[PDB]
Amino acid sequence: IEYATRHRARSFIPPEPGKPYFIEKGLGDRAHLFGDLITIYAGGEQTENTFNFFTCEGPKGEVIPAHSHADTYEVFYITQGAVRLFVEDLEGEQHEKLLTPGDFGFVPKNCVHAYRMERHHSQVVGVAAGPGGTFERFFESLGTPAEELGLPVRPFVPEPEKFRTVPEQYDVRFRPDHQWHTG
Amino acid sequence: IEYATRHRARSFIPPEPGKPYFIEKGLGDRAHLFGDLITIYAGGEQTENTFNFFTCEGPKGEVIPAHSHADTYEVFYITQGAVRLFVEDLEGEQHEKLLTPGDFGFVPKNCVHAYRMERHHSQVVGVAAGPGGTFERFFESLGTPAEELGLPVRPFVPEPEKFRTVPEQYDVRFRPDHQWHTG
Ligand SMILES: O=c1c(O)c(-c2ccc(O)c(O)c2)oc2cc(O)cc(O)c12
Ligand SMILES: O=c1c(O)c(-c2ccc(O)c(O)c2)oc2cc(O)cc(O)c12
Ligand code: NI
Ligand code: NI
Repeated sequence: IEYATRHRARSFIPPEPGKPYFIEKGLGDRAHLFGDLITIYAGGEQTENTFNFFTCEGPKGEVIPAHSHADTYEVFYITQGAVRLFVEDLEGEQHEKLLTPGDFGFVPKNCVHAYRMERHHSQVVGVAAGPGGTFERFFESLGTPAEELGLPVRPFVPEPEKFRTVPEQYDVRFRPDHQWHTG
Repeated sequence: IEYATRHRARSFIPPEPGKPYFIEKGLGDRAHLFGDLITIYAGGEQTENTFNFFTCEGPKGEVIPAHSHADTYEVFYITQGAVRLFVEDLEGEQHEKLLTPGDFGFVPKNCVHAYRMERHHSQVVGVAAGPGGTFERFFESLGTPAEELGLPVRPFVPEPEKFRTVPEQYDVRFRPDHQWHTG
């Protein structure tokens, strides 16, 4: 049931748009980025570039790098574990909430955010899209695509140069110095 | 905190875009259609009409009426129970798969589809959008908005005049003529 695409020599996402398809649990296109596994079930080529659908799952760990997107809206829908989401609104106040499976978090464009996984193997459902396309392939770009199944045994830490060549390709703006005012 | 919006007197989706928000499990805008509960956590007003985010849960039931979307792509991502997805491709080849939690189904536009829920209280995470915009307010339109939590105690059966008016507003082609071979 395997295809070959511009993204993977082995994929369960067909290369031709307008094709119905199913993908079993965990078999979307995969990518590592630090301790986490990102799995892509649908990309821009599936939806005339209107949206995507992916999951992000990883071990108990520290708050990911603060960042924003300018033309992209994000969804955080927890399916496993517990994840803490940090958002900063346009005015400037910062809110956090431990999101348990079934809970939902929305981060609008130009809003600074970050998430922390507070249970082992937590999992988040994600959508990331907007006016100027979908940004699913960001993860395998900054990080690495992976043929392995499961969590990375060891974090994939990108060499620092990736943090420049990529942000000007994937609508993402890191804020290496950021604060979080709530604990 | 509850807001008033153009869709609900009481809602956890803010009325104004650019505002980040959290919603607790089950507390999105709710709708009933047949025996199914649809819960909206994000609509077009949140993402500049690019995408939405909703869940669909219901009792073990019959196959929903077969239908198609001219300009809308559908995600089926199963979170509870098990859901059998029926799709017909553009070339007339029908396809059937039982989707268990973590499995993913994709229905591209113009593809005739229908789902059957095969465990009590199965749950599907959906996204329905395309070039034309987002689809979410369809369910409360064909069916009804709902203030209660939990599954409809008894199914909401829309008037046949709703079956005529709604497609003129939402992007749904009902197919009472369609036969599913696969089985
Ligand atoms: O930029 C990032 C981003 O957008 C997401 C993300 C994850 C899950 C979602 O559901 C979502 O909408 C977004 O994760 C990240 C994880 C990192 O380690 C580093 C990042 O830069 C991002
Ligand atoms: O047209 C319909 C539709 O699209 C969906 C749906 C459900 C879950 C999803 O995840 C999704 O993307 C779509 O349900 C329906 C249920 C009905 O009783 C009648 C319908 O006409 C639809
Ligand atoms: Ni982000
Ligand atoms: Ni449909």
